[PDB]
Amino acid sequence: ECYSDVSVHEEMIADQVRTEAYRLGILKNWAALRGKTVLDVGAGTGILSIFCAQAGARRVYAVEASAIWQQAREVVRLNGLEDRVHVLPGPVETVELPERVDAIVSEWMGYGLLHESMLSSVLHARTKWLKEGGLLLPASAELFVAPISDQMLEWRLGFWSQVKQHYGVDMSCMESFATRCLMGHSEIVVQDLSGEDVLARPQRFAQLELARAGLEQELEAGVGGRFRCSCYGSAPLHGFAVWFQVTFPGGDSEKPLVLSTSPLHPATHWKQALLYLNEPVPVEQDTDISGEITLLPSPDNPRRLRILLRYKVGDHEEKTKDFAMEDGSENLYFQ
Amino acid sequence: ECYSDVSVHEEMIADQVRTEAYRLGILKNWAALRGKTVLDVGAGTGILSIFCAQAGARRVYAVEASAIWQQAREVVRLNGLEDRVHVLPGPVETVELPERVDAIVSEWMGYGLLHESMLSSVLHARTKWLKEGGLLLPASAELFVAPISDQMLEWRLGFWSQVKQHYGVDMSCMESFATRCLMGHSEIVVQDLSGEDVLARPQRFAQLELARAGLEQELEAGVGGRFRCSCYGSAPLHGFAVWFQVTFPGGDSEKPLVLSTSPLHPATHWKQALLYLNEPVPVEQDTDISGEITLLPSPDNPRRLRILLRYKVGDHEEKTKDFAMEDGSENLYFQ
Ligand SMILES: [Ca+2]
Ligand SMILES: [Ca+2]
Repeated sequence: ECYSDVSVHEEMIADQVRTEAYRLGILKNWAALRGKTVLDVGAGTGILSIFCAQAGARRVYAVEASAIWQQAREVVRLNGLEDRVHVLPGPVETVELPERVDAIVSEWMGYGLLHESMLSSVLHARTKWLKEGGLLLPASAELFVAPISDQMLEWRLGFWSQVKQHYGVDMSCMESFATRCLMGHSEIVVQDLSGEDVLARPQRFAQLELARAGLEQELEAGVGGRFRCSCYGSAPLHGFAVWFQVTFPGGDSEKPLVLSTSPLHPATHWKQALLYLNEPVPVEQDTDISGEITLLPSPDNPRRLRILLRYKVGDHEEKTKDFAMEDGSENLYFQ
Repeated sequence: ECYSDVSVHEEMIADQVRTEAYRLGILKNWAALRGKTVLDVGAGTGILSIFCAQAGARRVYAVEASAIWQQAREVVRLNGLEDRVHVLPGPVETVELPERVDAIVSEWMGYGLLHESMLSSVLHARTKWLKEGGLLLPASAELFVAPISDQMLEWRLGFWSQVKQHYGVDMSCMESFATRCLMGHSEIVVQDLSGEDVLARPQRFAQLELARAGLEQELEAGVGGRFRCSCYGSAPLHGFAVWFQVTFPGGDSEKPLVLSTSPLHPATHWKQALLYLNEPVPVEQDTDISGEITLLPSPDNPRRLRILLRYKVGDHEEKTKDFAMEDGSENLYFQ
């Protein structure tokens, strides 16, 4: 039977930004991996564990709790690596490896970075299995926020005011209703934007070094920060977009590899996480926007992402909106 | 609160094939509508009831059971037709009109024509409210089936055999798994195709004249027919596509207007209904394919579409596959 959704896995590998960033980021670290052992947390179809072997790792432990672990084992064997790469079913928290490892690799990032991510699992595996001084791939993550005028949203809202010119029936009254429906909710919306949509310079509001003491406690407390920016020009402000990048150490190239999900960079399967205001706000060149954004666990469920937004536009009063990912949203690691 | 999904309604009106076919089909029938009364079954946002008034109807009763009926009333008033077009909430089976009507107009077609359609409601309204000899817009529907080699599916299945050439990891073992996942189910798949995908001449297998005696009983019994065709050339056969057209009488133009959902015609929001075999079947030029297809009500739920397929490819034995629309599929009239 088909428990995993094959279409999620093909979208992962069809994401050439993601796949080549990992391939090259792993290869950059040849000197550290050469003849060493690796734990791949959440190995999926196995492609990253095989990249590690191809980068010269001696042994790779590919741990995967989903149904797809079976396919990973077949992929490993098909590439003649069954000797070197061992696929282990189940959560990393209770697997037993025969040895501690020199490195951990993982595709752990969720939508919004921290929705249904495997970061907690990576941190647990680091604590339990990673040797002193060991390597983490990627090693860090950064979080960004920017105000947006979503041109696609603008088009959908204004579309009702356009019906008269195409069919001779005025439907501009439908715009209020469309606004309430499309913006008057507190759901985090996963959608891809372009640079067209970015309304002011993006602001880094958090940085996470995976090896650093205290990170798991920070995750429970909330990952966030204040921000301030000035709008590029006149537009309807629709809200904010959140995205991330992760960085692979450069190894002997001394050039880190950055995998970005910015709308100013090539699209990826993570898209961006959109936080819409209840309705559009007109802004102008040099309109000031400040606030604070915090990524939080939900109370019911720590891997359900909550985002608490405080914002102030120009002279308006500061407002707050508390967002969360919907129950029925798209899945990556927990299908 | 937002009970209706505004995005379904914008997709309807953004379907320029659908919207202009109704606009023009209604206008073709000016002589029959001039000064007459109309019942619009499932009026939605109201655009079709307003088209009817613009085509010269004296009075239009716009009946709509969904939440959107409120917006339809505002649209009517905004166009200054509140005198002539009356919006009536609730199902047509229990509305009371002050008079029988000269015509019925309705956008009743569902996915696959008969998934979650309003045809039954249109037939009930005809019986109860349409005058002797009255007009139905559209007046008839035709059902088509064709064998397909879905190039998009072909690409997704073969993608795993392509990974080696892009990333140097052989993942061709994933193709079997992908096939079982994407084809080894009995779900009707709503997806848009192009003529590229059509593997033999399409075959009309049913025709429904809405005014004809016995239609509602035929719906309960199953709407279907046998078919036979010869493949255009060498391809993997993935299954069959079902689509429909409806026809508006021509009025004094003597040229009926056909609204088609064929993949050889401009795309529409109805797309096509795809019936995949459990795995691909190679065929060649002049490979014979015959069988029978029946659109049926589901036992649990008469507006849940079931499709019973019998087929024989070339010299292979005749096979059967019993499909139905998934609980979690997309909605049009019943949101
Ligand atoms: Ca989920
Ligand atoms: Ca449904």
